[PDB]
Amino acid sequence: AVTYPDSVQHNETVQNLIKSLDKKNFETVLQPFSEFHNRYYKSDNGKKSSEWLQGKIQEIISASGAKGVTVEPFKHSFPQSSLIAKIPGKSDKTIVLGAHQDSINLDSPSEGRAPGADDDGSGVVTILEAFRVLLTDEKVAAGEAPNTVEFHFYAGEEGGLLGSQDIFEQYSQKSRDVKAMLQQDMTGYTKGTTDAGKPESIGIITDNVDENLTKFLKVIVDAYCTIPTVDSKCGYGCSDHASATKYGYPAAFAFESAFGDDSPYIHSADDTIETVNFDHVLQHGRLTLGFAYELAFADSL
Ligand SMILES: *[C@@H]1O[C@H](CO)[C@@H](O[C@@H]2O[C@H](CO)[C@@H](O)[C@H](O)[C@H]2NC(C)=O)[C@H](O)[C@H]1NC(C)=O
Ligand SMILES: [Cl-]
Ligand SMILES: [Zn+2]
Ligand SMILES: [Zn+2]
Repeated sequence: AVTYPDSVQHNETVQNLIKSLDKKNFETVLQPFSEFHNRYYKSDNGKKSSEWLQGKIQEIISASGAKGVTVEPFKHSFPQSSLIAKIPGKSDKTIVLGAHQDSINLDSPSEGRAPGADDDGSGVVTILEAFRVLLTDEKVAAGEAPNTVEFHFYAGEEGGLLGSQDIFEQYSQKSRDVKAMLQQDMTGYTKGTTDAGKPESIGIITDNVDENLTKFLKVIVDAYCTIPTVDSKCGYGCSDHASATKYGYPAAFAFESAFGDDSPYIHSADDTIETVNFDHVLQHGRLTLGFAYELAFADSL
């Protein structure tokens, strides 16, 4: 059982970090990331895209001056490796931000074009940019936050959550102490919402998640985003948060829209960067920042 703050504790600090978010950084990474023919987890394509992503993560670390922050691959039985970046804090209580890094063309997995721009390139560059801004905080970069923060870039999600399955099963076996896990998977498609006359929102998924953490996630969005929430269910274990839930860890999941208004282009050649609304992924950047910072600095977790 894990419990959370009732209201945000660091509004001033987080609002100031939010000003350092740079909308252009999403596109600058997402454009070449989605130019891999696909990022299929069984393919040398997915191996190369994971290596490319690791270099982009490393560039941010080396640029940050954060001496103790690392990124390391996590090997699987398939060629594409997951990536775990760690910001060590004073305790081993760990906050995880997740996204998956593979893409797939369901009709032609090995050879088909799969730009995976919304699914899940949008979530990758969302948490990548929040990671960079988090490292501009001197306390975080010094290793001085109460809690440890990890950023997970899961391989093989399109095979059935295969990378996050390997990671959380190992974490569980080694008694890793994950106090919160936020998954972000598809953060850029708003056309489904606005086409129907609805206002742009953050979708909160309420199945296969922890009730207390999900309530905390709504607190984060109400404080640090400028668009409202909408609750939705997917009806199955639709992303890597379900791997955390499977091993008892508290997980939550923020989404681009109500589930029925999400991108109809996923898992095909049509999931392109032209479908992504970078003002919306900026809202997901704000919530990733606030979620990570508020929980990194919660002693009673
Ligand atoms: C977090 O801080 C922001 C300021 O950065 C607060 O927003 C301000 O609210 C007061 C109320 O009148 C005014 O100074 C401005 O209207 C707001 N400023 C901006 C830039 O929006 C915000 O209310 C705080 N939120 C929480 C939850 O504490
Ligand atoms: Cl999906
Ligand atoms: Zn996905
Ligand atoms: Zn998918």
